[PDB]
Amino acid sequence: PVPAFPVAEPVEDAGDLDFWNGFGGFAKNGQEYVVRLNGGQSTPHPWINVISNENFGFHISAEGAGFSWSRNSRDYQLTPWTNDPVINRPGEAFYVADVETGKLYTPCAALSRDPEAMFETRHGLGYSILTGVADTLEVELTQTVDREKPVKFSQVIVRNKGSKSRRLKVYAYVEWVLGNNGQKSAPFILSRHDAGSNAIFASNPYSIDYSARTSFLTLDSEASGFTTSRREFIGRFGSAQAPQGIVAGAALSGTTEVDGDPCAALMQEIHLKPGEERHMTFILGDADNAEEAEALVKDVRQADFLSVLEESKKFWTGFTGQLQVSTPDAGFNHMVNNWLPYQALACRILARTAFYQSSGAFGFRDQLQDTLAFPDLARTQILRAAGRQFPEGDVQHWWLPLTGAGVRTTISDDVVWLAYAINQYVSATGDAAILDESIPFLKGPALMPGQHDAFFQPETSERSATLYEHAALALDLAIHRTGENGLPLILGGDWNDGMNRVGVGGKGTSVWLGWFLAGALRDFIEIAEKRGDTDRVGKWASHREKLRHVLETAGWDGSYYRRGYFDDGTPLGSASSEECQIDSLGQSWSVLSGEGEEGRSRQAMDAVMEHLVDEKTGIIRLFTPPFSRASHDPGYIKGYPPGVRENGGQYTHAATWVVLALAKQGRAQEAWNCFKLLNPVNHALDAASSETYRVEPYVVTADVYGEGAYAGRGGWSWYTGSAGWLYRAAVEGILGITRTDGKLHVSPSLPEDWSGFSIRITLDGKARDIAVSRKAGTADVSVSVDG
Repeated sequence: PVPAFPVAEPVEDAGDLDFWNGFGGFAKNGQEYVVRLNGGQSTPHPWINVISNENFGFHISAEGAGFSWSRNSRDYQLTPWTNDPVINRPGEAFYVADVETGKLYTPCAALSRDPEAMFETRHGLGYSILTGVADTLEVELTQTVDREKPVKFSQVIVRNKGSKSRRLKVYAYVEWVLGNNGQKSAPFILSRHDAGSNAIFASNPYSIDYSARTSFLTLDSEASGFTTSRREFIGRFGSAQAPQGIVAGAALSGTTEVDGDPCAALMQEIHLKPGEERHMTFILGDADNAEEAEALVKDVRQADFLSVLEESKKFWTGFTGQLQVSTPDAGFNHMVNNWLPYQALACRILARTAFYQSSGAFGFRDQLQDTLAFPDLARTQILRAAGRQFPEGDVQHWWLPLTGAGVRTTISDDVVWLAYAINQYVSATGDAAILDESIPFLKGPALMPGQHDAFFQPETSERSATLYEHAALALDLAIHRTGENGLPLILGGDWNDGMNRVGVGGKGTSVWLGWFLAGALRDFIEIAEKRGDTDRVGKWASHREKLRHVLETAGWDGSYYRRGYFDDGTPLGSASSEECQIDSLGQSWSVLSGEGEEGRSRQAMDAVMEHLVDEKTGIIRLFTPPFSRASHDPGYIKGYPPGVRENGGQYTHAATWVVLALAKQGRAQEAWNCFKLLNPVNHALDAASSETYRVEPYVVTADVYGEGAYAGRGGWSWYTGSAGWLYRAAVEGILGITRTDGKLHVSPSLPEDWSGFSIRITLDGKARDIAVSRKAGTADVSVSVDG
């Protein structure tokens, strides 16, 4: 029978915690985050930290988790991923239970139900350390991965600070599911073991795309035994806490037959001494082909473990330490300097996977809008994206990282983001040699007018063109796709894909699209003029003038800017409609694009506070009226519950636009208020009050529910499009630091309470300590502003 569930005894609030919450807080310098919890208790949701490589990556929770993938997410995977906040049973487990007494100790909170045990977990930059103290026995687990090698490392250190010699048995548990979905590859998963090399080879020839990928688990020692069937490790009448493979017997038989559940384990008996510690090293790597697999294991086992650890530490310190600030705020320094670049890199470049989201397909709009925070990586990204443009003018919205195949969507905004990125690169770096390069074209079976998208197989063609022509073709197609009213047709959608089927063989359009095209064209005309194309710039200027006239005449609702029109001519974003009363996209981008009138921009900004009054929820909601009934069928957003995600909820990607617009106009106090409001740090969760928040405070979350009795909680964390935008906002709008022509400029608007800040930037190998006084000045020498 089940022996009930043991309740904890709570944990006291100790010192050395800046943001001392009920589970953990900052541990100074903003580099290490410590979580203190007792047995039987855990955070409301798995608090996740991601550590990833160029062709590898995994994320571990504060109480035990694991998700290893080699090539891409949703296509190759090592350990199961369970998006279950309430249970979240880990796919990997480590046991250090004593041989004699049989008492079970684990370094993870979720793997132990003992109320008297001490658990602590740290999630640093590039590594995570889990330590567990249970009855005079201390076990420490370190998580890290290698560079240039798709391999994962795990170090278990057991401290026997007792008075008697103890015999300890160590278990290493792992599950092998090599596919997008479970229970679809388990009957056809094969596992092998080698006597010469202490490793267990796991392969899944059933996978259509991966018929030769091999995975291994090895230890830097000799293995007494091993198991390959969860019917032996866990068996029947047990769970993760009580495997029953540790009580009824202490020997694992070598099995090679396939069962309904694949697993791998390595056995090693340890005879510890009081005051003596042993250092282990568990290897979690994978590589195609048996020869490459054995070469990888023989290199990894022999080379080292720690050297990888300090290599990763120095890598993640140097790349996140390029720009640092010394603002008086205890949350800005601890999060903007390190956590924001760490999250941005490890998510949007290395591993586009979180505990709540999994997306293995590249996005044309995503990566273009992602790298603007920091410069060679931006050039590489924009060159990679330029290769997915068809000669007709459409761009590839999604494509596989390796084969390059993907769907072609009828969306209209994506073809224009290339021009904005080109303009930003030309402004910042100033290298005009990027725009004249040889980029091949891809040929496809095209899209039927009656379907949204088709997958097909793109094939390269022997018709190359320059990047300037690559952007010009897309811009010209956008000009062709303009509607009767003169505004660009939404067609397949806009920046927010939730509002689908607004057009599709109709005259539905969006104002934000027109503003974005005008903003991009205002600089593309100058680029083409400097490259000498009068015919293009003439019509571009004419269309820009007509579009601005339409925006300033037919785009004004009387007190703010409309969103657009429907296929039947019903206005969108207007006050007349019962829903979609105010849309912040157009209001923000009217100021951001630089066109329009200052008075009209200020009037639109006045209506922004109509949805900013929700200070109790602390979110910048996009649409104030919830969408519950489909009066005119705006799209599939109606499926999203009201107050959730884009239906009256929180979208930090569109929320930072308001902060940027406020900062540009000079409303620094309101900009700082919104920045603190948008900051997950100190977002009503200080010690114990915001148990409903349930989400990580040290990283930005895309969606926070703002309506209903369940409002006040975030969602969709660690995978957000607003990390880079938040970093850019913190760099420029609130600090007055920007690099517009390759030379640093200082035009700050300091907060009333801050009253002073100092920054250090290392550009071109020159690290300069820039200190900003109340009005003007610099630490190295007194210099004028914007100099």
